[PDB]
Amino acid sequence: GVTGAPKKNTELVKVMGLSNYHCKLLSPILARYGMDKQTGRAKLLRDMNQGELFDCALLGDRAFLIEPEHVNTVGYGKDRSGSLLYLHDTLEDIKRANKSQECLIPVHVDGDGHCLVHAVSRALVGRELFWHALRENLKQHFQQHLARYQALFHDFIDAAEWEDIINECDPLFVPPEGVPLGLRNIHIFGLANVLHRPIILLDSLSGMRSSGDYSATFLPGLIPAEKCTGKDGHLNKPICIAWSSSGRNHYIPLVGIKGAALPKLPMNLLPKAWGVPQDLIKKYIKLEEDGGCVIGGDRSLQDKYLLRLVAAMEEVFMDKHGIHPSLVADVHQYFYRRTGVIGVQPEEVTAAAKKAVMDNRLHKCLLCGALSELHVPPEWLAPGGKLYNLAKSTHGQLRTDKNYSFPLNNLVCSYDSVKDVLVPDYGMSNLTACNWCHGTSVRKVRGDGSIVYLDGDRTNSRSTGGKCGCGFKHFWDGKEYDNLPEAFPITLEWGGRVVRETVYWFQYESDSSLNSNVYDVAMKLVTKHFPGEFGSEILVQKVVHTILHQTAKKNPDDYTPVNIDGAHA
Amino acid sequence: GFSGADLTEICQRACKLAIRESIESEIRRERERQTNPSAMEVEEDDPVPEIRRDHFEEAMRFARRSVSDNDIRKYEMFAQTLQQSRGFGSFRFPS
Amino acid sequence: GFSGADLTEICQRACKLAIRESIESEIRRERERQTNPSAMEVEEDDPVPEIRRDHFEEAMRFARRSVSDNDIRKYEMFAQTLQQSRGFGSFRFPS
Repeated sequence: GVTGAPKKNTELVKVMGLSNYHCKLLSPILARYGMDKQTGRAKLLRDMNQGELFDCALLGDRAFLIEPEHVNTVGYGKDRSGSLLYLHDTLEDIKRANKSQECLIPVHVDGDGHCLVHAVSRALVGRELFWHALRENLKQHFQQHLARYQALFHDFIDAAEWEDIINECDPLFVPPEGVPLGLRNIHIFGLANVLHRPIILLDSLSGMRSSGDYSATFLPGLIPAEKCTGKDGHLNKPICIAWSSSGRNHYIPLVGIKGAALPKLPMNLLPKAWGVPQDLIKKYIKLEEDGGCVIGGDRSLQDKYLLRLVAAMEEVFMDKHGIHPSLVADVHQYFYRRTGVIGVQPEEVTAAAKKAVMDNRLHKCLLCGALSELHVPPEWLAPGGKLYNLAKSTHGQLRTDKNYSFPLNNLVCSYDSVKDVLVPDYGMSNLTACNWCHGTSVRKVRGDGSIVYLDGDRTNSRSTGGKCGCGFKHFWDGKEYDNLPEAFPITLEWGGRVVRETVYWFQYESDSSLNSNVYDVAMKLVTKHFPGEFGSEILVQKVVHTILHQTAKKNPDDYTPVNIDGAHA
Repeated sequence: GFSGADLTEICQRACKLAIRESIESEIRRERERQTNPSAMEVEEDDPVPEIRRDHFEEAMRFARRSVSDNDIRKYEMFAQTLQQSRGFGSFRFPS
Repeated sequence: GFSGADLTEICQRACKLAIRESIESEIRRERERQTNPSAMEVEEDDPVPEIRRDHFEEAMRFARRSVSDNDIRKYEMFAQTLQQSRGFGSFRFPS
């Protein structure tokens, strides 16, 4: 099965476990939440008084630096699309300015129509985590300085447009039909002012000599230069962005390479100012003596801290959404992406998958990792449905006191008198073969992200060592064991009563404390089968003497694990 | 669920931990004094006259349970055998 | 995995391989010197005065582990049960 696992989309590719879609499920909450240095718990910005919306002015020192090993990643590192050929004319002077070294690169960004702030967030932290604050506070920044925005653009922009311009910053507001898929440069001007940082939008060599001002240097004109410096007294090195196509519909960020030379932007590739005097290039950019400017920077945040922050948001995301954002992401890929629709809203996937959470309708494949669901349209159980017809000729009348199990669908349905529908308890419903690869081992997924393993189920956690050969950990009685336990029966006689009971005897555990201890195994059985008998302490001695004589294996490596179908064959 | 005979252990194993800390410091003091016999520093009254909480905070680490839980629903189930063969309290003299 | 009484037969059976050699090299010397009873240069002071490594090389060939690994389990699974019935741990007096 070459195609039994769909290729992971740019929003779904997880770099260091981080995917764009997953970050999209955490970025809007970052707009009013922060990470704690002591507990690691998320904290509302109301308590740490950073405003209701995340102040992006602190992000002026943030420039993404790409590692060489993560360049090849689709959707995270280098974009593989036609923008690679597009910027070569610009890349001719990008490289040669820094002595013929690749210092500034295009970066792939999700094409959901809000890539402009997605790129800017990727320009700042390289993730889709700080983008959502870039718009909502920008709308407020437009409102606060609208009169000063009017001072420049009342003769270039219609007064009624500014009410629509602030509507452009709205997160999920879909503009009316016909609007080109992309945000205007007016946001970047505000964003450059919001970030207390210059922003540079590039184009090809033809783009610069094109008569359009769509490639320009966005300077923080509304913010004075002394406020446009970092905490060290130095001006923030600008983040750079580019046009990703000749149609001008997707934005890309231009970032440096982590550990490599700081990119330098030559004067011919440094575009003119956008809406502000040209002299502001000297005032707002840390300019060099050779006529160029330094791009990127070294005051960047290492990916180690951001990993906590993503985890710091998955914390509250438990309480707020009742579901895990990665669990939402897989539901998106396997059921929403199953329809082939590009651009599905993350919110709909979050809320609807909770229904699968509540009834345990998610059944995850244990071999290829496919997340399968036992989804049944409501009319299939209503009159006229498929399973509605079977109940009549297979088990007679619709009985309120009789449950209808459907082995073909593994649905056990009761008949509710008022609704005249057969109601399967999807907790009792179990997928037996995957609808992606027909793997027999397909198991439920809980809302906390925990998979409902069974006895003999092999978990995805790596085995640190074991005779099993499977290389993965095995799950047992609520615990994770490196190996599967030997089993052999026991024979109990007390008070004349006789019991068959099978004894599972773990051995060769990497951790010493998890190995079986006979004085607990023996006591468990007698208690489990003879609660409250007098003189059972004599029975335990007889039991212990048996197990020891049975586990006395001549060769210590005589390992004959339990025979469980599917896990091992 | 501690027995009546495993609180007579907690109250003794918390004495050995104050006996031992007494002979220890009694001996260890004579050591340093003989290291500096000219120090002349004398008339030291006592290092530990008292059970001194943070002994019990340590004796509780060796405190076991005699009768396990199953060893209680063995007697408590025997009481409800002597009982449950009674209960005529409904009896009432008429008029 | 050697007991305290299986290291006392790597240390006796390493001596009965010196008694043997020093009681043979005496006898063999006696029949030897009857070839030259007039030699008058006989009676070497000591043929083997010493336990002399390359005996433990041999005595180690008859060294038997008394307690098999399947019998040391019965004790290590007892003492671990005296523990795990202990450990009140987080016990801490107020304030």
